Amino acid sequence: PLYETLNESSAVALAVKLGLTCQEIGLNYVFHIRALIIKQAVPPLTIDRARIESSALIRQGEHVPHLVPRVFYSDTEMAVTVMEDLSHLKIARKGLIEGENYPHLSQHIGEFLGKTLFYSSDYALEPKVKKQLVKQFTNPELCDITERLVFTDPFFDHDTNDFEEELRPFVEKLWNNDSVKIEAAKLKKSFLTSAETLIHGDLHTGSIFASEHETKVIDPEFAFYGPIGFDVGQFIANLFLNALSRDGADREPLYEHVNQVWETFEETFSEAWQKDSLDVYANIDGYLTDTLSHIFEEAIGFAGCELIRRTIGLAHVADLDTIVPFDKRIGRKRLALETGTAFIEKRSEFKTITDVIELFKLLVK
Amino acid sequence: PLYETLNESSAVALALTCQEIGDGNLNYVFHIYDQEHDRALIIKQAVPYSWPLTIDRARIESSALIRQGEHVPHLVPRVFYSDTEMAVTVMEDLSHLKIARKGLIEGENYPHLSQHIGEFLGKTLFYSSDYALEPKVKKQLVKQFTNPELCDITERLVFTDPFFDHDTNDFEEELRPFVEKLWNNDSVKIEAAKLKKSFLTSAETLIHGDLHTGSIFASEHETKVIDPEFAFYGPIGFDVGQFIANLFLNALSRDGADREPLYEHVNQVWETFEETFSEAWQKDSLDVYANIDGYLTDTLSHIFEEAIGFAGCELIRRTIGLAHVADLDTIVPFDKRIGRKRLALETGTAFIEKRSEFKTITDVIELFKLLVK
Repeated sequence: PLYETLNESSAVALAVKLGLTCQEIGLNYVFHIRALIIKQAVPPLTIDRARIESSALIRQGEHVPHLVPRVFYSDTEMAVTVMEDLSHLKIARKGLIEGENYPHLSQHIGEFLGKTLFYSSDYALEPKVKKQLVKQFTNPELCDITERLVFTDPFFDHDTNDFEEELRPFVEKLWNNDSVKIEAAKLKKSFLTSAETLIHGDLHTGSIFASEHETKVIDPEFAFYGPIGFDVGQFIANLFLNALSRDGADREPLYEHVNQVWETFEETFSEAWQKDSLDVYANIDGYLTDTLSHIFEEAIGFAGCELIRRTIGLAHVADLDTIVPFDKRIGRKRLALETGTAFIEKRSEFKTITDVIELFKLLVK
Repeated sequence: PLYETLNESSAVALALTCQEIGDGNLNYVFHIYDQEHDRALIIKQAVPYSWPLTIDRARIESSALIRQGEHVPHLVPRVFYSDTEMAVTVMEDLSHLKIARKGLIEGENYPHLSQHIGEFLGKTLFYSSDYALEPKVKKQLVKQFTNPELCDITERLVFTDPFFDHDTNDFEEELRPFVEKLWNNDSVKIEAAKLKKSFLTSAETLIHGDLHTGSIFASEHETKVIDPEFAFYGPIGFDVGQFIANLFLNALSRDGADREPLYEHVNQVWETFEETFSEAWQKDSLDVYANIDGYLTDTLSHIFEEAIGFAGCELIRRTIGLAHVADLDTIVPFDKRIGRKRLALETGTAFIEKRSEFKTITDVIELFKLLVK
């Protein structure tokens, strides 16, 4: 077997053996070594995610090379990906909580979303080509994490949930809500079955490096063929999660980001569709429009699952957990549950991104 | 390479007397009949040398038949042996039965056809879905049953070509005015496109993929579903819609009160499907959501809507596309044939456009009846 777990010394040796000072800065080792990053999966989760991540980064790079790190080398057996150093940037979630507003974040992520999502779909690819990519990017273990954490466990009294006792009354309201859970189920069924395009699968503010002028999407290890709306919904939900961690007028930049990411996505996806669709149906008046309306509806539903899941599930976000004082934290966490719920149940009622934003604003006053 | 094309002698050596009896031209079917006992056997083999198609479909077909046999062994031929590289499937002889399409055109009513097909549909469709399987297991089955070439046939012929002026279409000049009407109908074509997009993307369960009346052997008391070579992970409503559409295609070839058994079959197949799917759901779902009141109901409404849309595609596709059905082509006289073919286009279009408005299977039957008066 070719697999050996790396150390600072074997990492530098490998960088040299490929012709391209070391500190481990990381389930994953990250070796920072001009500069370079050598990422390695450690063996509970398969090391195959490293193959997915590298391949997904490379596919993303054909369309948006400026929005993802460049990959210099990958090895499936060693579960290694050698890539661009982005140390000089900050994780978007961390920056946002510190009060950075990143003026271009939404334009950049909108463009990422519109191009990555269009160009790996049946709209852009011969069906026989896409069917082979579905096989290639099948990702059963990482999908399992999402299927459980985003779509199932928050909605029942399951072991993996993690929430304050003061939140219990509002958590049990959700658990006892048949109609929202039926909707969560439909959304999970779409996640399980709708192999529409190659998605990132975990596009939150913690999977983005940012400065004032730059944006880079990282860690596409959850990538697989899933619904187009999913990456869009998770990103939007994480902007709303940051809004909830802020007060008053300080929220406005995040609402502007929600608006702008949808707008840029819709326009980027639309330009790509007009220019590069292989589909004889693509040019029929109203088909692109109805396609977008369905992406929009799903995205809002997936945003609501992400709002709820991050509040009471196993994997929390720092936006909510670091809110002080404690009583303010409980209140804002109740609102994340309630807005997430409204998003899920009302997803088909919204006509524009502005309606989504205005409903959110109303609820969180 | 192990592949060698069989002949009558080769086939007996592998497995008395042997006759090649293949219906199409893409497959050999060797019937082997013995006289120690009056026992018999079928050796099917894919021929490479027609739509150009690889011989891999033989692997899909045998695998699909074996999977179906786990849940409905009484509704599919038994498989005794299969070989991927030889593209061979050795299976149960069903020569004593009649192709259902042929029998229906002859005026056979097959009282149990819909009961049996409904059960086939409910069990095959449920037990290969995420409702019944661990998602990690189902995901490996999606890979195993990936069927790009046969899917491409359907994507073109069912979902695309009839709706534009494409070279695969085949229709009488008398039909042209009504055909051009369809091509110019933006709103129905947008709906066909959505249905196609579900076909391309909704990997919900292992489907048969070509479940028409020509893919069924029948007698008064027996029904067997054959030729699952188009099988892949696709939308649950697809097999349901194709079958139903082919019942309606037969009703169109009939006159007056003779149509009633076919209408009863449409009613019964939906009802048995829904019942069967529902019983399987109750007893064998792995999903924590499965018993929340209204979830099975909404899931069925979606299956139903898609089924009716796919039925409409099939109604249109069989009328003006590359692959016709004997129900309509053998209608006499010629003027009556043109009239009934116009109606298949019209009912197919209505099904597609109105699919979300129907509440029950009887709504669909009653609309069809009105349109075909």
